Amino acid sequence: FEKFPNRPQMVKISKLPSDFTVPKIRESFMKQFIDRVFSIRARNLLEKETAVTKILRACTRQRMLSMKRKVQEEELRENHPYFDKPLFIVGREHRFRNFCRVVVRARFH
Amino acid sequence: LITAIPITQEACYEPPPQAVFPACICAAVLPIVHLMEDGEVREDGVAVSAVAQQVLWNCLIEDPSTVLRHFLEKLTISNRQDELMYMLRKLLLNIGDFPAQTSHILFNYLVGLIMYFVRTPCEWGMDAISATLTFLWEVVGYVEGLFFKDLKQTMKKEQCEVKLLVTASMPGTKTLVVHGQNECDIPTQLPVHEDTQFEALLKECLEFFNIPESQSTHYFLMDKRWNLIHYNKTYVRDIYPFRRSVSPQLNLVHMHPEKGQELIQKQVFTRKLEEVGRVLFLISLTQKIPTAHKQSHVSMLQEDLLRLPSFPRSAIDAEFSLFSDPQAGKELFGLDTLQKSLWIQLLEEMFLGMPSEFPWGDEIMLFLNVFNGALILHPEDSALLRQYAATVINTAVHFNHLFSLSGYQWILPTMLQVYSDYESNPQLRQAIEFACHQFYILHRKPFVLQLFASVAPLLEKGVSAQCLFDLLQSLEGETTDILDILELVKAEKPLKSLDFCYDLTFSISEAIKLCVTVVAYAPESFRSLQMLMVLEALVPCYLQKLKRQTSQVETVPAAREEIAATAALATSLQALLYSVEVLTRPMELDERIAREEFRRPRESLLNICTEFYKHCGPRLKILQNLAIALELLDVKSHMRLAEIAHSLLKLAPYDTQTMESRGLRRYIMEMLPITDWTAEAVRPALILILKRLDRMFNKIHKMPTLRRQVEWEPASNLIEGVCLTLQRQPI
Amino acid sequence: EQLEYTIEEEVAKQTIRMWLKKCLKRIRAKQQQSCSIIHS
Repeated sequence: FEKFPNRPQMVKISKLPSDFTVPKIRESFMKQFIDRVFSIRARNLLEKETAVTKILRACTRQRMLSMKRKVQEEELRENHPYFDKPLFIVGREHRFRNFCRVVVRARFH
Repeated sequence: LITAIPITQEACYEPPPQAVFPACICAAVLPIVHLMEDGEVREDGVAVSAVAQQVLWNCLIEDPSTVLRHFLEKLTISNRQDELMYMLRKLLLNIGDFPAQTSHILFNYLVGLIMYFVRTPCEWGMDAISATLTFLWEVVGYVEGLFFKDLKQTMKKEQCEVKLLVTASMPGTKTLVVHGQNECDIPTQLPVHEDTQFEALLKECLEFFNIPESQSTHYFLMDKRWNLIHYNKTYVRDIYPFRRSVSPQLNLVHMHPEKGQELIQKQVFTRKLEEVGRVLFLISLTQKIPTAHKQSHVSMLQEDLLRLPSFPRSAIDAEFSLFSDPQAGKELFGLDTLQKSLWIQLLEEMFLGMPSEFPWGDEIMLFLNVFNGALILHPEDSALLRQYAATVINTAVHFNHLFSLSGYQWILPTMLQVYSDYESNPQLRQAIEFACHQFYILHRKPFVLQLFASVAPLLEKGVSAQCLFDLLQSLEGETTDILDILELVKAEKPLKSLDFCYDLTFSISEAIKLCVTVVAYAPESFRSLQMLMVLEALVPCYLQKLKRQTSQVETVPAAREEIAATAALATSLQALLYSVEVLTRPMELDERIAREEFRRPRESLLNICTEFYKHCGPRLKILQNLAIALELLDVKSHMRLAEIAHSLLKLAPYDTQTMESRGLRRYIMEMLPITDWTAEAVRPALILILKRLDRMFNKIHKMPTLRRQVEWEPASNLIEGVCLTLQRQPI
Repeated sequence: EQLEYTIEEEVAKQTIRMWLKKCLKRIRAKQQQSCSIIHS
């Protein structure tokens, strides 16, 4: 795969007028993005303390809620268009692929 | 380095000899230390300074302990730390180096001194520890075989490791024993959790001892053994990390409030200086390690830092109450700014050590938030602002993978809040604009998208649309490095785009075209809601900017740009309307959530489209006269808006809030009258709106049950809009 | 080796713990007697 040239997938939306020039942005970034004159009052110590306390509470909430090969694999997956997609037609995110995976990997003093 | 050993003391063969060098001769060292700076030259050319330096260098290389004995032992019996540390600093800054053995002996002696002082309580103990820590970070500058694992293991074995490193975890005392003002009185034993202020303990002791409220301010808790007067808002576990069988013994002492406040100020100042010393010590320790082992050291540091229970609080929290004090507040603030700057430096140094593809989760915030904690505390200080900007730029450039996907959602909120909150300060705005321009250079469009996402929740105690427009306008051009923020960044000065894939300048119009696409991608999503809100807040500012540009210069070419921009915006909005077809579909706390989520995107679309048309339409005729009217919105877009309004009416009678919708009323009574209904193609949109209005009123009239709770003033405004449309065009 | 070293130190200080048991039982009189005097 490393020998072949790079050509990352890019965002494309078909149902737009032909005059719209779609902006150039990576598809993976978009997918992960969608998956998820008077200032006297501000400089008063009380509001500053309140903001710091808010930050501390956020950190406490985060606390309460709580290699190269894998990176290269992901880099190759993003790099090339046909990676991990068997036979170039099965589809890496197809329902039939999920069915095959679940049926094949089904396992059970 | 051959010159760094006692040559003649190493060649001799090794097959006892006792040295008699009384302590009264070692005192002669200090005069020689002073003489190192004496430039007088004898008639034969020998200088006093050269001879003194040679003699003391030879003495240090031969036997460090013998020369540095009369000082280390003497300090124990007297409180002369300042003088000895001054003398040692002069020694360092006059010899210009410390051979491995000399620095080794000095570091071990100083660490042992700290261990002894913590070990055996004494009147001047804490002051001595602070003074020693204030200088230890220089002694550590020249040490060869100091590794994190060995130091941690040995110092933990000593078990008094919480006074040297900051990445030290020690469960604190569970219970505390305190005596009252009198003698032999029944003491009290009280529990201790991990988040207990001394205020609660003081209140409980005060109430339990039957003390009048009038003299409440006259009683303070203090440790007689270590002679410590305690601050109200310091955690119990922090001051007594030792989890021994013996609980610390406190006393409730009475004294004048002023003297108590002064003593508290002094002690907190000394403790903060000690903490700064510890941070400096760690900085020096981690700034001299073979590059091969640096990655392992930084990974270990990150692990211990993450596993520490209350690190973000430790590094962010400050004793705000004492700053207001006029007598001593200024000094405490001036020392805290330095502490925060050193913390930022520590995190940035740690970040660079780690690899560029580290797998990060949400815990990244725990570190990044620290920067925010500093920036909020005092962003008007140039020394901290430039340092923070440089460190953030370094982190962004060093974390290509993370910051290109979801990495700016943690930093930009506080930066935008401060940017909006300090308009009066030109320096802060210019620095933040430079930082934002640098981020835009670094990451191109993804940075802009993440900026929009971060600012959407704060759009109006929030960032106004004008501030966002000003920031984008500043991004539109180049900004000079007024504080030379680029001095501290560690990368090539050209600062070319991080990704090879992306030489263009950010433009507002482009950004709008970029935004609409997001809504097209996932129209029925919260992020689409945020983008719609951003567009609603932004577009009117762009229109006002175009009007101001026209006002500034009357030449025709300005008009040509105005028509070009208007056409581009019209195309973008037409694409948005075409691609948001999904929203056409119609239809206790969960019910409220569904109600609001249904409401927001359609109202935002109506508001944006109606404002755009209302502002532009009239402007077209005047501008053309000043200079073939092009249809701003196609018939299909008009139908899309009409169907969307129909969907809103479908739910309008059931919910009062939908009936009172500002966007819906604006569309009905301020957008229908302006469009030219003369074309039969556009008429069905109006026919559809009329059909729904007729059906709605028939439904209202059918059963009085709905009539009981229905609000009619919105209906009155609705009928007013309908008859206004009828009046404007009789056809 | 670490385990046996720890055990050696622990047993030595356990003998010292017994020594403390004796000595503390001896010394637990003076302070309470002074307490009684203060009360009296």
